[PDB]
Amino acid sequence: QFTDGYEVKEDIGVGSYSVCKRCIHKATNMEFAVKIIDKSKRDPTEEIEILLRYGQHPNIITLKDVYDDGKYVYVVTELMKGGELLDKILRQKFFSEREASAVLFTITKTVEYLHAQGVVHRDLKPSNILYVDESGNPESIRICDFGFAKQLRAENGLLMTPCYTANFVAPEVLERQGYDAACDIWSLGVLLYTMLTGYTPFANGPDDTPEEILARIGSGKFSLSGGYWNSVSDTAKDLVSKMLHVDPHQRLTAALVLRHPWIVHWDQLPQYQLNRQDAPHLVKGAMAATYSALNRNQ
Ligand code: NA
Repeated sequence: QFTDGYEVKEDIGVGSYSVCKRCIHKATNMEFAVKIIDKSKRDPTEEIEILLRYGQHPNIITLKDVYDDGKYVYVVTELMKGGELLDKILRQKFFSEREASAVLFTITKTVEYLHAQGVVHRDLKPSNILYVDESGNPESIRICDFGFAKQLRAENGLLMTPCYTANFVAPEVLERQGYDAACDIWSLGVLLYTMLTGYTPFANGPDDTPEEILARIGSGKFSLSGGYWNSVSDTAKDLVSKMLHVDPHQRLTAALVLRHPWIVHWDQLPQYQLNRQDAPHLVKGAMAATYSALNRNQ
């Protein structure tokens, strides 16, 4: 009985595992998104649990309804109408470090909360951070698509947070949770770098080979000086270097990013425009190439 309350409209996004469509609440004429998941192909219980427990967060996509007809699950959420966050920011010619810091603060505050509750996102690419409307304010930011996110839990299925470790979680579930959390922050590093300069740290466009992108990621070195960098803060370059650190053990935590002086002293940052490349569509293909390179063993 999804269709008794909602009218289905057009596809927002399709793949081999789930389909996303716009829908209308028949009673109110309010627009929503529905993610329809094939239960035979994939088990959405973890995703739905995560959105129920944590989607009241102001910057996590909010769940509005769930239906299951045995075969499909239908996950109804608020419809993002402001587009992808990085794409809109790359198309604003007068964007400033002060605005970029407010944006990273709002997103990293949300990830700090999720990590502190034992959730890792595991797919935190720019294309999953959207604006819900066009107000342009950090309040309208939403982290989306929790379809690869995992709740930390014990061998006997008990939910755990990383503060209470007095119940047996296997060390290989624990170690992989520390890797997965550090990859959440590395992705916010890839987001910051691109917002500050208008290009991606490890890929120049969609036709970069996966091997040369992974070779750059393994080098643990990237430019933080040059045309688009020369006028940017040292404190911003520091943050970026420490978010993109090649060893996850030395990479910053969300907690440590929020204590960084580039986030803490936002009022000491430039309000004038950054100096950036203007190629948002090329960055979309470079971003897709990068995550394609990393996820090839998925
Ligand atoms: Na929310």
